[PDB]
Amino acid sequence: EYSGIIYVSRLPHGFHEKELSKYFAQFGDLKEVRLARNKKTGNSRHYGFLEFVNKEDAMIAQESMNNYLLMGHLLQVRVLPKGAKIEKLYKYKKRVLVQLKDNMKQKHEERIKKLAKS
Amino acid sequence: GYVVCDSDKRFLLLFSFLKRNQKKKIIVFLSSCNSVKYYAELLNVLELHGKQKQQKRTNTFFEFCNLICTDVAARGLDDWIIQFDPPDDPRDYIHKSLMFLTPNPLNEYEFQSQLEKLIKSNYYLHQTAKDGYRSYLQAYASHSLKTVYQIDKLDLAKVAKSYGFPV
Amino acid sequence: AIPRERVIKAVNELIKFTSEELKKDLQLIVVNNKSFTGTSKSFKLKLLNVKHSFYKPWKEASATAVKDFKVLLILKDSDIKDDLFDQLGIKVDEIICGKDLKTVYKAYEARNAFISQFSLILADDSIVTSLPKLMGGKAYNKVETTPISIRTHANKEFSLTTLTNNIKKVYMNQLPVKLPRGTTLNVHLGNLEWLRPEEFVDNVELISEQLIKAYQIRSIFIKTNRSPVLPLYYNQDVL
Amino acid sequence: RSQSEREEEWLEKLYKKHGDDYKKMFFDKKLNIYQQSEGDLKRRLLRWKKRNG
Amino acid sequence: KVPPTIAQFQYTLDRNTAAETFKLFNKYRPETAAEKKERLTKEAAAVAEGASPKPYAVKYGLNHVVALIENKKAKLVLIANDVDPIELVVFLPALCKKMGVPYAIVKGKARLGTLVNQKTSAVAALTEVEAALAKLVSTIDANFADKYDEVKKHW
Amino acid sequence: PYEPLIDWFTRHEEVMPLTAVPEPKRRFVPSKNEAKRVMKIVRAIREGRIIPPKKLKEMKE
Amino acid sequence: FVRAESIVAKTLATSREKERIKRVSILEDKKAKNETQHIASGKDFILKDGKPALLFIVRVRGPLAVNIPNKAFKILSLLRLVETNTGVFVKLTKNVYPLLKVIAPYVVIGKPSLSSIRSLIQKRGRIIYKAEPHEIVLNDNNIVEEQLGDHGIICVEDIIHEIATMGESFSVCNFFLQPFKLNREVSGFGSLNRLRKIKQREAESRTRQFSNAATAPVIEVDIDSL
RNA sequence: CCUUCUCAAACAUUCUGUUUGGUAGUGAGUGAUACUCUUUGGAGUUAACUUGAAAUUGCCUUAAA
Repeated sequence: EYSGIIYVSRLPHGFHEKELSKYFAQFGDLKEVRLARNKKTGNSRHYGFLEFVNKEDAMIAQESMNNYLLMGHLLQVRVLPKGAKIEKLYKYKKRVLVQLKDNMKQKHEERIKKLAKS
Repeated sequence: GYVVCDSDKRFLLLFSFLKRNQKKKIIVFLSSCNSVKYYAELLNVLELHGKQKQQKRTNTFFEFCNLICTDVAARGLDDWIIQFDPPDDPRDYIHKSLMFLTPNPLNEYEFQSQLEKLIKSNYYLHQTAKDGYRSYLQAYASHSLKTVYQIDKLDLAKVAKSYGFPV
Repeated sequence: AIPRERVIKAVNELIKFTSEELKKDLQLIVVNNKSFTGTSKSFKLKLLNVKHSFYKPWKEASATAVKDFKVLLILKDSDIKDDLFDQLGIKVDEIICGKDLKTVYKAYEARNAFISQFSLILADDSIVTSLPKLMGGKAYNKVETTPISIRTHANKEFSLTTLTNNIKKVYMNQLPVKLPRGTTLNVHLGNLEWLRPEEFVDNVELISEQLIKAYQIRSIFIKTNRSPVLPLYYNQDVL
Repeated sequence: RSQSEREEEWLEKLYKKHGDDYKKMFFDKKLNIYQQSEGDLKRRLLRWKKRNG
Repeated sequence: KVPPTIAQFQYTLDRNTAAETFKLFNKYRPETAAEKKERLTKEAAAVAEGASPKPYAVKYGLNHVVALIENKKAKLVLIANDVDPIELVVFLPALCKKMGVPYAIVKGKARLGTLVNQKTSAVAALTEVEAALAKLVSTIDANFADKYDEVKKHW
Repeated sequence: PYEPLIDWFTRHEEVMPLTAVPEPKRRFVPSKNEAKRVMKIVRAIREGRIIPPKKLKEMKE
Repeated sequence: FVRAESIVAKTLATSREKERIKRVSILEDKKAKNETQHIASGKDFILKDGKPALLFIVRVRGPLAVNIPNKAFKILSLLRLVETNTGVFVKLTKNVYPLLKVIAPYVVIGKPSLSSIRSLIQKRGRIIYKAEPHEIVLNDNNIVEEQLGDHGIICVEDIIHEIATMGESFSVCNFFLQPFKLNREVSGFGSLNRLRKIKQREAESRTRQFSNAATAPVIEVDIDSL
């Protein structure tokens, strides 16, 4: 059996979650959509996961878009067996729009003593 | 010692080894006399083989005494002594010295799109390239080597001789 | 003046210690700083004046070494109009325009291969600002793969003499360096073969003086790739 | 027989560029667009010189 | 009943991949008679008063297209389904598969020829291209050559 | 009546091309068959029976 | 149903438009503060200032089907130029100057002429008022004499003078004019219209170009084209 | 199926030298020792290298009909 989760790697650049939800909503009532975004930067990894409320539609969508040649690169859409849910995919964001002399002297002395190790 | 070198990067390895000196007498032995004629034009050491004029060959060798030679012509005429193409005899070379092979004694060592563009653009360097490639192929097939026979695919041999499509 | 005694000691101690390719040969100087450019990451390549034309030995070693680098000059549409090189002791390798880089290199593999070919990345100041959107991360992920800025325009028009004199000066004076938003900065120098001790001390003196003048540097250490951090100057008085 | 006007001008340009160095003319992609061999080059250049000294 | 060797056509490339292939081929349309004539006239006028990179164009003629095939010079082969003499194209997919060259089938010989000026072209091929050719070849493979590799079966 | 075919031959791929025809110079030369037409047009222009393209635009009265 | 390519293209275009708008707004905010210390430029220029000048603006179609963005959509709603091929006269000012860049990609601006303004006013005009859905044209000056004329704008010639001379009643008349819906260029389809549209589209790229630079000079073209 | 910020200012003017500003990037993944800060939370920085736009889970409609 195939689970409702759909694995699609090789996603086009800029193919955010909103576009995936909008396009897959045509096929029916999709459950959830998530994308693997890097913590350091919001740029995605070009691979994400999404789930459908119906397992039949889940594989129907993969069959229809199995090797569809979208702009940039084709979609590597695959369907996993029962289980393998969409657990844990966070929507990382960049950010909101926008005494000492003693330690330094000690470190300098330590470096001056250590340089003799050469 | 012998050096393991894949045919896909044989040209790159040879170019690096040549660039490692730029002057010292890096003696190299080639199985095919036609191949050296094609390799001489790839420097864009001097040509020294038996197929060319004997007088000019001798004069060039005398000048160099102050290379690019085949197995047969190197015998008796004489930093690194190397053999790239398969030897004319498996043991005549063993009798500094280093070897290159990858179909299968002392030790072993450890560790270019312009040519591809030009091969299809220059007619003469294309005819010479294919001539050398298939002369090396004939030498490899005609040689009764102990453990080397017709098995290796030419898909990498063509690349080794700068050729893209299989001739 | 910077302490020349420490430099004289280092030019012998470090040479003995080092005497793998970049670790043994690649000379560099590291300058400690107290933050930079606030909350911004402008990719401006700062230039430092060098008393010696270290580019000539750099290309001499590269010519005699396996790694042969190429100089790429990014130009504009008007610049297409061998005159761009006939007036240059120094020879430019390749000249390309931004028109091609934005489309003919859509394949990231080809873009990476093209970038790795060159090391002295030169570009017109007018088009330098638009480069990062084209060459991608890999070019800006290494100091030697990012575009350097050279002034070629004169009276808002192309000038062959302006390009020639500026490129000659850069080849016999300027040295690039990045501007990270951090407390550490690196300025590559050259190879172990570069000049002799006293000449090397003179070479480092101007670099250190310019670094001190340009900004309130914190400390500078004489260094070599993965070598011990030999102290040079202690500029804690600013703190 | 003689060389054509355009052919004569091309041969004169090649001779000025290289003189009698047919080997250099062979690799002269700027003028040797057809990749003339070392023999044809000299065969045409001798006839060109016959009328030019 | 059609034999297994026949009916390999009619089952052809999908809509999106076919459109992408047509768009890619349109980028290398051969110079037409009028354009070639005007270019030659301009060249003559320039030379008559006061040396170019090798051109690129799609291959369409059956004889020379097959000549490029077998020599491994054909990077991609596109074949029409509605060709009247089927025997002209029955062996072409087999030859392409034997030589290890990507191949594809399309519906409508006239649409095949519309991208090469001629009224009809039966088959078409490409010799040189920029980088989308590899992606198109992979898509064609995964959608026709590997998904329908069982063409030898059925009747 | 209804049996599948056998791909006994369409399972291995040839390496070397079936023929070793020598490479003709024309493939490496700029279309001498086209230089012929260029020179024919040059001759026609010299004879004056063919109008230069510029005069075509200059005479669109 | 809609194919995937359209959604991806719309998203890519929207991202670029939003980035350009944000960059332009951020640069203009710093320019207004007069700091002008770490920005590309502080001055303004036009090539082919914020001084007063009456200009004509035409709403052009394109770029690609970008979802209505808040800033540009609101700016257009202020001028009520949502419909394509619609134009209206606006008084150029330093405060209004950044609006050009804000809505530059969607509109084309230039300096009109007295003859062009007179012809446009006398050939087209709307008065959407007394149910009051009627699009009555400026048939007679009686409406101008009654509803207008409080400030002395009694006839169409007075409106022309106010528009060209930037009179006090310029705001009142401009709102009353219900800016004109200019006819589209080709205005057809079929055998000849397809080729005519294709031929005309080439000039659009060479005329309606956006450099997307934050300090890009104001795009200006002669209104004599139409 | 879509094209990326291809110069803004001052001295001086020698067919233009000097000075400043303007460059927020595809990710995946390896990695040779140091900088501080920041007050236990880890935050940014210093060489070099692989990549098929490869990849499995970090809390306004005449681009219409």
